[PDB]
Amino acid sequence: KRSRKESYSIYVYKVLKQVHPDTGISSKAMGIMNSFVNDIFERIAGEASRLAHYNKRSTITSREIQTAVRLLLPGELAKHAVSEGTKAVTKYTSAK
DNA sequence: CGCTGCGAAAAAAAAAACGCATCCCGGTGCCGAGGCCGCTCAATTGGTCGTAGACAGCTCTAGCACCGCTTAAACGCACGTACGCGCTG
Repeated sequence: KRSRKESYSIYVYKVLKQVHPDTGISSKAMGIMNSFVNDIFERIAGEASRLAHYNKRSTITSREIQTAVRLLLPGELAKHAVSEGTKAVTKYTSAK
């Protein structure tokens, strides 16, 4: 048929339907959301990595992703992202 | 005479007429979203190994107080000049 290009578009849909259940999203914009995710992936991973290296750690922990997010994101956005991030970690650990 | 009243006359200014552009209404029609079909490869399980990082301390650096001598800046005020600021043609 054709090779398989991955995305984030299905995970954007799910989050869109959670947030505005009566709303669609044009291809062109779904692109722009994809780009966005990808951009803010590379940025948090990047700074995460730099943090690890700078401190001689070979392991990127949640602790790095957290500090990455505190450096990249502005005050309010950071707080929440730190909160939604910590929440997710706790609820994953406790599930096993 | 002065006052005044009026009658312009002069703008103001208003109003209103015109005509133009921006909105919105309601029925077309087209295409891409959104939703199914299979299906395939990437995530999960579970479980083995070995080493990154947590800790418990051991060292000696280097960063924080205190302390007067000695200046070179700071504060500051007064006087005056060059510049910033605004109006017009």
